[PDB]
Amino acid sequence: GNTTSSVILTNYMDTQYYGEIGIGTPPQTFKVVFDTGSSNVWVPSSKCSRLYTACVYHKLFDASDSSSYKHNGTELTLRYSTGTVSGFLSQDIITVGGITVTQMFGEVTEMPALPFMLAEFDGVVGMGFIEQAIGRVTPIFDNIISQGVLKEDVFSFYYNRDSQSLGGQIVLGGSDPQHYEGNFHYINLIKTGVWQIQMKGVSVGSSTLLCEDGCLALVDTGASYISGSTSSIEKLMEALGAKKRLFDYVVKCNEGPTLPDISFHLGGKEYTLTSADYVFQESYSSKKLCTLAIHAMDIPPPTGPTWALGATFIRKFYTEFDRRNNRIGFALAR
Ligand SMILES: CC(C)CNC(=O)[C@@H](C[C@H](O)[C@@H]1COCc2cccc(c2)[C@@H](c2ccccc2)NC(=O)c2cc(cc(N(C)S(C)(=O)=O)c2)C(=O)N1)C(C)C
Ligand code: NA
Ligand code: NA
Repeated sequence: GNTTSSVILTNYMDTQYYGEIGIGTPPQTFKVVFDTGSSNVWVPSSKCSRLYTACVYHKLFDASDSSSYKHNGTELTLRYSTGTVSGFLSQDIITVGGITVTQMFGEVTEMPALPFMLAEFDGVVGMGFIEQAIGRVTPIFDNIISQGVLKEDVFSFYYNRDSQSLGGQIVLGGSDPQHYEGNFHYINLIKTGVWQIQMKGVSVGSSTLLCEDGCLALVDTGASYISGSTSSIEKLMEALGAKKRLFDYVVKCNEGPTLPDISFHLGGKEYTLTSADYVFQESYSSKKLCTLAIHAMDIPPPTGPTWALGATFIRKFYTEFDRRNNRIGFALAR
């Protein structure tokens, strides 16, 4: 086709980038994260027990209010690396950036307080491949391609720096040159089915201290930060003189601006983050601790061990996900 469509995103505190979808007739509106690390769409259900406080605090889909709803009812559990939801499958009409698609999605009835009480958004729209879809449900992007309206079988992400201001943007069917400069450089996927590419090395300061034999990088728009395996991150954090707290790593705030660059060697280009890119520079006090936008995440094989490049990375590098050519392109965001 000749359609390019955009989804405007809200940036909450540089950690949560989400947009709006409409489900049902008349539309029921949901805030959702668009997640290349997964392939299922789900929103909280009206059938969720209110003993789940996340369900008291989020928007709930009510099938009883939708004339276009089609019952299915198959049970669905979605295990993410950092949390789990469970519910049942349903079909309805979904509008996303002006495109309307008939979609099977999860109505979530079990929604843990962590992390969901902490989330500004209600649900998740997976932008991965069918290979990673739980219950073999056709992912939304596949459904949209089937309409033959998009100019290209690609989608792109722009995540802005926090703040009038656009929080971010997804382009379905292309890229937006207003939000990048220079040229795209592409890396082939290791294989169709996962948004994951080969990484040649990771250097901290100048020295490929890390990933010396090569490693994997999963480009994850549904993750706020950059992560590596526990052992890689242990090495990385030693180099930074960072202290491991419970869920994150910290540095004295005054030391923040002087931490070294971290570079990611992807397909022949070096992608360099400076300390301003990966430190949440709250104050510059030596009496305060500043959190790093780098975590440990251990993904079991076949997918892992893998690094994940989340919002920290994408904020600096506009990212295009090309399904036609099974590749990811990066360009310098603006
Ligand atoms: C069946 C499989 C195909 C499922 N796929 C997966 O599990 C993939 C992870 C998903 O992208 C998942 C989506 O959450 C989507 C989602 C749902 C709810 C909340 C959030 C993200 C949000 C969050 C957490 C806490 C408070 C506020 C927001 N989380 C985050 O920012 C967040 C989310 C994740 C990881 C981190 N890191 C550890 S990180 C950034 O260092 O790499 C941070 C994650 O598992 N993100 C991995 C394979 C990479
Ligand atoms: Na708490
Ligand atoms: Na927490």
